[PDB]
Amino acid sequence: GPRLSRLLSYAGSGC
Amino acid sequence: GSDLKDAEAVQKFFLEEIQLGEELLAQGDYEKGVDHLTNAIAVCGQPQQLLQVLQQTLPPPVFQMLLTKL
Repeated sequence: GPRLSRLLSYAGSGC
Repeated sequence: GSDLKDAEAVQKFFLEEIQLGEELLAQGDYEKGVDHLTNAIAVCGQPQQLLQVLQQTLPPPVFQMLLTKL
């Protein structure tokens, strides 16, 4: 952490 | 600082739960699969966009059960 895939997925979620 | 750590932990959990859940749905375990997706939704501050995405990717009766769980 941080990892790109977590950052991207979270940004993609709109959460 | 601690704000970064807070956000890191949430982002890890979020993706891990969605990926566990996705795998359980592939294995035909919809029950446990949806349980993990609802853990990801729980930590989601503003989940409406997430719910619209799930509604596009899930059979409607499953989306419907997911809603009943929250």
